[PDB]
Amino acid sequence: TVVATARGIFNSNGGVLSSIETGVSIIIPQGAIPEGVEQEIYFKVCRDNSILPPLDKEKGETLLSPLVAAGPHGLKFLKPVELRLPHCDPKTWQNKCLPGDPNYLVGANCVSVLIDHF
Repeated sequence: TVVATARGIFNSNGGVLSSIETGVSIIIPQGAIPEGVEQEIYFKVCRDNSILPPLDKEKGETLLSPLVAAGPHGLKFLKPVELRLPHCDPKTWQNKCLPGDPNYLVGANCVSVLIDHF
């Protein structure tokens, strides 16, 4: 329970993989996947590590956030795909940053992480 899973195929056209049940999402910028191809991408986000529902362990699990298992371990990309996950830690904003600049913290709600090799 309390688990959010999202499985779906992508293409060079572009798309996104988001799980409202959790929040984490994955944007596929036009160019991450080759044309005339279908890249099956999925992932499961959840606060519980033991409550994780069986998806595809033997297939290959690639953890990203506190507990988020991407699709099959080993999925190259021809473009830095956008991945967003909850940080849950305000210790990456206050560090000699700009007092009048939003960049000093306007990125705590979600961690912008690019993936070019699963």
